[PDB]
Amino acid sequence: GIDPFTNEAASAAGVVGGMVDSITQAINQLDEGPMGDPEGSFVDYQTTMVRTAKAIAVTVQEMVTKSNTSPEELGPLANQLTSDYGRLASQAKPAAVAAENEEIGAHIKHRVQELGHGCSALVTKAGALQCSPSDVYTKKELIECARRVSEKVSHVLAALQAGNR
Repeated sequence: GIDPFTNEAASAAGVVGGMVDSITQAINQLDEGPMGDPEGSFVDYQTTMVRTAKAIAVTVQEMVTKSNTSPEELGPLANQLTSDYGRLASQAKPAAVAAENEEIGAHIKHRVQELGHGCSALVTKAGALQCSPSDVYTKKELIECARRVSEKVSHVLAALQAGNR
């Protein structure tokens, strides 16, 4: 029928949990290798990935900011960082395989790994921060995590231009 979604209490955890495992999964899936069968040239996937990277960058830069004012806004942003990263982790495989050089594809995949470790840490910190928005240490760790993510975005972006345009 109309199909309503009664999201009462939580699916499993009210804070950021569960999808953090997805980020770790995204790390492992890339460690495996590229997907293959690119629909376009490396430049097409390049331009796609750099856009999504800038997209996660604005999220992480928002999270570092919002943690000071709005600790409950960290959850939806952690969700956004998680989702956009999930898309990047999907786009990274066709990008790596579209490269005419293993060192280039390996350069891309490893940078998304950089993001994976940071993204994972940021979202799990946001979860723990929402559990106790008052805890300065958890918030500080999140700020650290956010910085690490934003830093790695630059490394990801720079990895792309070294490939086939």
